Amino acid sequence: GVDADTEKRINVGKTHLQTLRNLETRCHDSLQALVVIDAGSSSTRTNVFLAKTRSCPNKGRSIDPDSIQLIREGKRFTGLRVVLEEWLDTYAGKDWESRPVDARLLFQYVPQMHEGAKKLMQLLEEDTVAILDSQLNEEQKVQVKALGIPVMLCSTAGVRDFHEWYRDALFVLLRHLINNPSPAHGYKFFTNPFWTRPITGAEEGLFAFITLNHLSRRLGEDPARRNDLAGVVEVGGASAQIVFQEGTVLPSSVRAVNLQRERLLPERYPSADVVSVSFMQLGMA
Amino acid sequence: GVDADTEKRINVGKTHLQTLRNLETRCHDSLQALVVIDAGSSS
Amino acid sequence: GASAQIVFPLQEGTVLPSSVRAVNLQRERLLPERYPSADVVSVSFMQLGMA
Amino acid sequence: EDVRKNRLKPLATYCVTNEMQCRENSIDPTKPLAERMKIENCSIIEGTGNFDKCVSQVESILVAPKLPLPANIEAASSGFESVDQVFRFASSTAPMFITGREMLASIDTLKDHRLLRSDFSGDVEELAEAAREFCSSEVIIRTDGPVIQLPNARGEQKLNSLNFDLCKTMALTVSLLRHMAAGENQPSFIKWEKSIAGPDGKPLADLGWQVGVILHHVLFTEEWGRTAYEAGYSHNLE
Amino acid sequence: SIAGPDGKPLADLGWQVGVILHHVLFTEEWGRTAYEAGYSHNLE
Repeated sequence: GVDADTEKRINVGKTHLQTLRNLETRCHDSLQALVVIDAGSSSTRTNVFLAKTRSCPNKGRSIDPDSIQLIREGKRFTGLRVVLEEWLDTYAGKDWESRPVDARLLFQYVPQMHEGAKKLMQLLEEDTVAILDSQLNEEQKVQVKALGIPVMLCSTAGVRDFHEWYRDALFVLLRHLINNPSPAHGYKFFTNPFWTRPITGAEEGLFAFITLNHLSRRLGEDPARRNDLAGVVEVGGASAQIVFQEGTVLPSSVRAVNLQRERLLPERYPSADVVSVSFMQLGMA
Repeated sequence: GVDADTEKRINVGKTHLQTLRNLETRCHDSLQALVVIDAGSSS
Repeated sequence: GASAQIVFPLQEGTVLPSSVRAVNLQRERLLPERYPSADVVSVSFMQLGMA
Repeated sequence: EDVRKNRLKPLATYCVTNEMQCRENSIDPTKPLAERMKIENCSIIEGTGNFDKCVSQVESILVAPKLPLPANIEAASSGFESVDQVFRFASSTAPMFITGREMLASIDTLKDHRLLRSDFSGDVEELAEAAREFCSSEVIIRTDGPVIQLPNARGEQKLNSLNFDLCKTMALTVSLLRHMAAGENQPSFIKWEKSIAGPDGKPLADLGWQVGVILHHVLFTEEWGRTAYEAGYSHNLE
Repeated sequence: SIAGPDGKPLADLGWQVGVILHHVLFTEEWGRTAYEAGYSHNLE
């Protein structure tokens, strides 16, 4: 009767405040997108990833490592090597490969290198948005856009250094193109010299080792024995890598690569001393 | 002549990269708003 | 007498080819973090030593 | 016939002992780019079809060369000059995963033709026995593309731009596994994978450097929060 | 009100500026709540 009406009405009002007080204290999960541009000797393609962010009070925002999942890998566009090669054929002449050409004289054709990089970046932006619009639902897009999308364009082993200034300056122009995207789509793409950078064969092998152990659930915070990690033998297009008992006497000429000291893994994760080797001569091409 | 044209063209291209490299390294200033609600016994 | 040594501070923003490495005093635990960071070209040659 | 389309271009471009090491590997730096990669006094390449001779050549040229390339010591590299020296002084019992598109196809082609058993053990001699029969196959011109005729009626398959050079990769797999077995320590298991399945049964991401690049920025909670959230997209704003 | 370097006061006297500063001055804590979490925290 009157007692059952009063007790339930108070309970609804009490549970209303309990839910409201919990929202302020408890951690909130938000979906975030991550872009990695695979720039190689053969092709430059986009890779769109998804991750769950944990927003805790006084703690900040952090990505759940196990939540990292690839949605779609983009189409194969012209490689960065060809972009600069065409720039050297038009502004320095086809003789550049054998005949010596002054690097100082090519510094006047800088906005022309910017236009060449702009042509590729617009296609990479178009491909990324096409994946984001087709793979994400409407509620997902609200979380993805508001947070901002970090971009990691890396030029792997196969792209030549050119031994001058061309490749270094191109990367400065690429970063500016990413940091200044089209406001039409709403996806806030951004980068910095840490994320967008050229990578070597030995570095590529180390990231391939971290990938393999993360997917196999081997790489984690809790130690099993130094963590029990599995080795990898990756024989790619341009370069081949071999990255993989305990406290063995190693020569002075060869150094055991520690992922913690080389700033590839944090201190909280178990120590990993690996044998990292990369050979260009064993790569497919 | 040709020397004055080449030296200036290189300088414009050199200063273009110098400005772009500075944007990545230097600190950026952004305007932000802060709201404080004065709730008292009167108002 | 036995070996000759040449150690000097590295040029600010050098080429640094992957064949050679820059020796950081703080990273090699020879100097504490409170003292300014210094990268040097540390080389020793047995063939250049007096004897 | 193009200089850019030539497979020797990355080796020719890069080429104290570095000048001597390049010249001994037939890539003379003093010679012009045109004749640097051009094979001297050669016009036609003929296939003899011998796996054991291919293994010995892959061993003497690519896997264990007597005069190897510089192989410099950077912040990420260990320092070893070649494959033979890796398993000789730094062998580990830790499990191994062999990856690569052309590398995975070398095992799959032998499996589908019934020469290699369905159970992927990773035994060098079992892999060499199957590859010896496959690489000693005849080539005949057909109406619908050239076919690879296996000896003693084992099967047949279409010849393409990714099937003709597959036997060289088969010799690389045999030679690489031979050095692993020769070493002090041998891996727990030898497996071939294209992608690793998660708890749901389907893979979260493909194999390569991609996930490693994300993690090496993501895992550092403080640094990631400062660059991706504190600064964010709002950093590049006038 | 206290005049600044320009001659005109930046803010009025009271608890107002003190409340801002006691959150703002703590560089790490302010970055975690106002930038890392931000408005994106209260989002379903």
